[PDB]
Amino acid sequence: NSLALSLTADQMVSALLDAEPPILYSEYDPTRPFSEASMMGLLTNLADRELVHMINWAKRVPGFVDLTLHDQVHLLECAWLEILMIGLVWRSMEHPGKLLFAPNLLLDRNQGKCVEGMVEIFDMLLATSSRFRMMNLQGEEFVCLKSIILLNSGVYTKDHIHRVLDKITDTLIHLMAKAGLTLQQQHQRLAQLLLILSHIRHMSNKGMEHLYSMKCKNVVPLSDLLLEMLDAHR
Amino acid sequence: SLALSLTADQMVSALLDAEPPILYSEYDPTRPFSEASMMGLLTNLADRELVHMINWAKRVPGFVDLTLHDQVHLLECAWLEILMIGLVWRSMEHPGKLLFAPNLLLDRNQGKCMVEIFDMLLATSSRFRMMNLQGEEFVCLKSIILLNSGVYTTLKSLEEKDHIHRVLDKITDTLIHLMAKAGLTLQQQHQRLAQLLLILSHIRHMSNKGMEHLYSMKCKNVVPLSDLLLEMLDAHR
Amino acid sequence: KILHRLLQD
Amino acid sequence: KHKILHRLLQD
Ligand SMILES: Oc1ccc(C(=C2Cc3ccccc3C2)c2ccc(O)cc2)cc1
Ligand SMILES: Oc1ccc(C(=C2Cc3ccccc3C2)c2ccc(O)cc2)cc1
Repeated sequence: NSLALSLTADQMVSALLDAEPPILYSEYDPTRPFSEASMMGLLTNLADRELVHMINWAKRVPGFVDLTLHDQVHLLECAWLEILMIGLVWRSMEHPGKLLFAPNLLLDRNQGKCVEGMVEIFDMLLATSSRFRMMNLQGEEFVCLKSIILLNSGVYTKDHIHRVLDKITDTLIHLMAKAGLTLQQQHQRLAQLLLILSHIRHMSNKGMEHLYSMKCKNVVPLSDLLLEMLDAHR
Repeated sequence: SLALSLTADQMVSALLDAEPPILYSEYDPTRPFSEASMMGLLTNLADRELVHMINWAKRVPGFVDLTLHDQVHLLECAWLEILMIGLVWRSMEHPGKLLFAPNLLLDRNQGKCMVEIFDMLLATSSRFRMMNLQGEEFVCLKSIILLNSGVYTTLKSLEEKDHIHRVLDKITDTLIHLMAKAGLTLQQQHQRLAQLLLILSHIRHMSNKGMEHLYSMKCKNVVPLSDLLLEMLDAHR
Repeated sequence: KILHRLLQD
Repeated sequence: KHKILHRLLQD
């Protein structure tokens, strides 16, 4: 029996907020990257450090440590780029037309043109951030969505995870009712939030192909960890 | 604009009446199988399904209120997802098999090189079976894929997305109405709604992987793609 | 494009 | 196969 299913809605919100990874910085050099080598070098270094926090974040997601070690590996391998991207979209929310990869690293789509194939994913991330802003997405909602991605993206690659996934749904509805939304507004916003997860999956799939292409180019050195995260997607 | 004035029951009836037919393939069990003809059978089948899918889309409430340029984009983005969820729904009562056509059942053992996509479709199918997905719910999910899958990819082309979002909200209302009429408590309605929409994330994943396999099959120059499929596949450059 | 004219048909 | 993730998930 899992401790995760005995938590209340508030306890679930508190546990997820306390597990949040910090916002990491990029290199403090103030040249704006317009090279593919300089831009992908800073993003890869950034993502490599973020992955170490993601792994320890996931262990604090309720119900995650009840899974086998293999199941934990599988879910993280499938979801890692989705989790990085929804985090990027979240903190870029208050910077319209900009992507805040780090507080000292904001990229516009004019820089995304410096890599073939990047500007297309750039615009999808931009539109996702604008969608979050127009919906007035809250932090308590964001961490529920990020946890759903971790648990759902690799389920059918199971009774326990679906029970935890239902628990997070109750938590999302709890936050909306707490915010004074009517019954009709609650289920509509629930649907609007979860349909964005389809687009987050789409962006990750396109991003994964972009990283595989960068690996074959062999100019940007990838860490062994990012290499194994990338190799997991066949 | 008719779609926004429709009731939940009128919405369900409109979607059910617009359902495309289930087509047959050219499969012959006496004819020796291979690795090129079987995909040739599926390619020929998808190409004829696309013609019905287009006519189905124009009967989806709200779709024809969009401009031709937006209708093209939504179909170009969602066509493989829509084919796949139709296949998954078609295969609910055939566990361990995919019912591409009434005369073409395939298990995992056939399907050769593709097996990863096959297993994913098999899992979504058993997922629908476990949830006891209803036909009224399926036609809603399929219409959601059409309007949502390409909605996040000018001047006043923002008012076009506002109409799509409102119609999408209308489909969500219809889904809740179906579950409430089935006797589901309010908590069950929200949980089932979440469960159904999370499957759409997996359906998008299977489509992205299918597009890569079809692009590879094209560059192998063995299996000939039809003129429409070539253009539909080319949209995902 | 094939899809365009089938839609306006 | 020995992934780095296996080690990092233990602690
Ligand atoms: O080695 C890498 C691993 C992940 C990334 C990130 C991507 C984000 C992105 C946007 C457009 C095209 C490709 C990509 C990848 C990414 C980086 C940081 C972050 O917070 C979110 C995503 C880039 C390099
Ligand atoms: O040229 C083609 C276009 C689409 C397909 C379909 C796929 C379904 C499927 C299953 C396993 C591996 C690949 C694929 C693709 C597919 C065909 C019919 C249908 O109703 C649904 C999907 C196959 C060939």
